[PDB]
Amino acid sequence: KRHRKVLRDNIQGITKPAIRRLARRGGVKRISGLIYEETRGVLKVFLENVIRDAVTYTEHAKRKTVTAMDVVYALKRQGRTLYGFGG
Amino acid sequence: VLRDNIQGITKPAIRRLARRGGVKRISGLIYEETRGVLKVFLENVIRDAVTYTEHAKRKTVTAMDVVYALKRQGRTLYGFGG
Amino acid sequence: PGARLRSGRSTGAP
Amino acid sequence: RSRKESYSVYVYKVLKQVHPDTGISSKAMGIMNSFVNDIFERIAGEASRLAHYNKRSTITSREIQTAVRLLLPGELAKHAVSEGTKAVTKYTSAK
Amino acid sequence: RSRKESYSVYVYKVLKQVHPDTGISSKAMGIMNSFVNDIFERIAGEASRLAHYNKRSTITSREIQTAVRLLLPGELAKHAVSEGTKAVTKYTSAK
Amino acid sequence: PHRYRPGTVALREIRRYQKSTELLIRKLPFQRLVREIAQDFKTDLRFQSSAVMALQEACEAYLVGLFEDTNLCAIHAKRVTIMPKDIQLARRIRGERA
Amino acid sequence: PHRYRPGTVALREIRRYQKSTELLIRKLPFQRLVREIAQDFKTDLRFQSSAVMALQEACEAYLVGLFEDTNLCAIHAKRVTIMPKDIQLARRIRGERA
Amino acid sequence: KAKTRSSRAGLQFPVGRVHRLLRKGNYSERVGAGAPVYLAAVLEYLTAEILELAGNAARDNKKTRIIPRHLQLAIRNDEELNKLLGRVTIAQGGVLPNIQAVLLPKK
Amino acid sequence: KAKTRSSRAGLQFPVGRVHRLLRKGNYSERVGAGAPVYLAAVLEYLTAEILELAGNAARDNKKTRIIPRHLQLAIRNDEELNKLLGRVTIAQGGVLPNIQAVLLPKK
DNA sequence: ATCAATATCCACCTGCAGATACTACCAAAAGTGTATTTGGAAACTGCTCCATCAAAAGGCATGTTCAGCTGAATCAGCTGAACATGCCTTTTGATGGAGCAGTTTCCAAATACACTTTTGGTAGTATCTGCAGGTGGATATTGAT
DNA sequence: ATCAATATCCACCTGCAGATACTACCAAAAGTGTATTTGGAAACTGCTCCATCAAAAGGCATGTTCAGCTGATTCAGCTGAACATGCCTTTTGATGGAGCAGTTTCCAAATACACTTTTGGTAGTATCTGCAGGTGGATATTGAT
Ligand SMILES: [Mg+2]
Repeated sequence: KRHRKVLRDNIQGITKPAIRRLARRGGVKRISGLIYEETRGVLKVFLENVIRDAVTYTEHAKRKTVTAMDVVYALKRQGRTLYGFGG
Repeated sequence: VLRDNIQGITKPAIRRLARRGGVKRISGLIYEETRGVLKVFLENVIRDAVTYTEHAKRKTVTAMDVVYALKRQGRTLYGFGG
Repeated sequence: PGARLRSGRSTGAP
Repeated sequence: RSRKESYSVYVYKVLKQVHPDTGISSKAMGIMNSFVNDIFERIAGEASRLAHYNKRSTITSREIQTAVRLLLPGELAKHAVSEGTKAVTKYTSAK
Repeated sequence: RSRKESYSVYVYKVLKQVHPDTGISSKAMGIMNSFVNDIFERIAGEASRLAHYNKRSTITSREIQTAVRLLLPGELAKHAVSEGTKAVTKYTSAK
Repeated sequence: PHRYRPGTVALREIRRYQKSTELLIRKLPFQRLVREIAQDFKTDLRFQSSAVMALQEACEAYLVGLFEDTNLCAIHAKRVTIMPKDIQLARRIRGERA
Repeated sequence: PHRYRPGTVALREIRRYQKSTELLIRKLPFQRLVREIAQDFKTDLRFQSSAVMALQEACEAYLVGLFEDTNLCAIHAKRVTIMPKDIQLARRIRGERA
Repeated sequence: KAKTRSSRAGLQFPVGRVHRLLRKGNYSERVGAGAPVYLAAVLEYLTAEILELAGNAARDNKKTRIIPRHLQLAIRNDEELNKLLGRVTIAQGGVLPNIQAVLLPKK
Repeated sequence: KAKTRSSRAGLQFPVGRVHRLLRKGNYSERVGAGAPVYLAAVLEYLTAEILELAGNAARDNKKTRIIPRHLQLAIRNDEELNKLLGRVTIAQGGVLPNIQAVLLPKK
């Protein structure tokens, strides 16, 4: 077959500018240079926790596809209830 | 010599609570601010508890009325039932 | 052969 | 093409009752749908628990009513209790 | 004068397996009851949801296991899952 | 004539009260305050003994937690004295208001 | 050549991003990050495109929320520059950590 | 002479559907006649409240069609809806304009 | 002739009671044979884990009777139990001795 | 308080994307209107345990003296904002390939249900003892000098 | 340093509150035997997700430059910590009765069934239109001077 291209270091796709923009929506005016690596850390931990629960739902359903409902159920569990994607 | 029930929550008591919480020094304004927070806590919990009591058509608030109220307010308490 | 804890102790035997 | 149901039709009715010249995007409608299903669960859940706490096997309008009082804040509860008390009393005395 | 059930008898057996020389206060035992009831509701709860999410009428060992994976941290899950797989094994092999 | 310096008894209270579990508000003033606040929801109300204890336990645990978070907010501002703005920031980030 | 003073474009950006709702992280980088993290938990996973968009919507709302709490932490310390210790305190008070 | 329980009760929201979802959701053994009517009425009230305020946010921003931003403005600018939905993310909502005072320039 | 589902499964915890509590609890229409065995095992394990560490704590304070203080110390001194019970108040437990370093005297 | 660089505003002006609005249309669900089941409000009463109220006891209100903490003012170093410049990667909008969710039909396990047999777990009770006080005397800590 | 005041620590003691232990009674678990319901196994869809690629805006990286923020320093004044007393409030321990909860009784209400009828979904089709995205040109904001 083709097998998938190796995924490494994707957390660095969360660029300094993208983190500036998020901070601006959050009302931040000045940003220490250490903030970018601290945000990447926090984001990885958030995504790992949501995805681990999404994928648990996927596995319990005996599917190989993670659905929007899987994610929504994971978010609800985590007390980050999301509107706009079902349920 | 009569005073408000809330001031029954005395400076030295509030000092003791702070001390369990590892506080060394306390501004004098804290004591009224703490009473403020306390009142709101008890308001929110006793309201839901009494709402349980009224639903069970009782005239007595039970430990369970309180434990059930604490649970939905996100302050689950162990040791009084449930 | 009963319950095994994280510490590595067991619940006796039978 | 399995019939996947929603509250859209009703949401849109109520939109026209309150803002008769106003539309809603399908995203916004997606949000309103989540909103209804969420409040539904929260109320039903409080009610389910309320009934178990009182060793009852029936969820009546009484259990819904107390659930609304626990879940909604002050004014939204007052008005929600009105519209509910009204809807029932009317449903009952329309037979 | 009616029966007020608890988990006390079981908590006390498990205590004697784990700390044979050790006792437990009335208040402590009240805390262990609250504990078991809590983790009961949390696990049954998530199981119920899991069953409902997959359009199923039935809560099996599998819904309990998934629940336990979702609810217990790191090493607690791993050990709970094996104690639970084990007890089900030992019970399925009992004439 | 021997006098302990400011903050030496404070540390000693901290070590003492962190070691104990006794309730730190007097029962009767607390019972009165419950019954008052309650009165404003339903009158002629009776309270099980345990019911009032459950409230005091919860309420003291809450306030002690709050003093810990408050203390971290005071220490974050490079102080050692808790103030209203500390309690207020703790409550804000916890999601209790604002 | 005429420069805006430090702060003036920052405030311009706050106004601009607070007015709008568009996701602020590039779609494709974020999708790779999701596929990487998922893949390390389970190989051979696929994703509904909506599943990823839901994750992106949930992550940006969380980070924006966290920057608001972080900024309050910086301002409590009488700064206007957020630093790690602000994020750390926000998360500790949100009970997202011990 | 087939009347829907909605019409009997004077509701846009579907009392049948709500009766059934209370049935299939295993909230209780049995469900009273009142329960679905009350619940459909509360859900209808709350969706009317949100559509009133989002409708107003639509008109204020010189628009005819409510989008998620309008719902976020409605909900976040209402003390009570904001509390009801204080742990809820509205996809494509954004946030309220809000700059901390100290961050604004000059003396 | 009769042998408790517990005694078959290898458990102190009551498999029978857990099955009935799953029925009377409106979790689902039906309940698999194993579900209450598993659940009872998980509750026994977690009970062992907490009585283990509480026991240790009780011993350390030169004591042979577990009290709430001993429960609170075991739980709040275990990363994993502390997370599982992060939103839980153990009545009469107190807190962990913790003085912020900057609050210690200078010499 | 003048001026110019550049950001921002607002009213026009398009072309769809996405909304609205027909169908016709049907399939599943809601409703109808008896046949059957039963849960819970009703009424009664007993016996807890809750409210009240009067001696026993230490905790708290108070005002004074000052240790040391907070916050104000100042200043220099250097971090982080702005922005110009170069260009890599994401966005967009196709096409083809297939993996896999999602349905719909037999059922042989599996679990529910109705009834009977058995005993584990509860509530009185009836003893047993862990440990919270209390005392004595050694040592450590704190703060004066 | 020394010197003393007070706090803290460990051994030993001992009364009884609060454990552990014991018993008979019955609610609720287990056993057996039919009575229903389900949740894979097989076997097909079309849906939709992966992939790959081409062309072009659009945002990212990096280096330069300096405004102004952070945080170190110093210092004055005010604000909380400490502390010595007695009185006022709480704590303790001893009675009347509200009302919780025990329980049985019967009907109004909810289930179960199987009809008939209508709603709400969707596919398909067209049919309309709100608004995003763009473009000038008039107007506001900022920062030099
Ligand atoms: Mg990898």
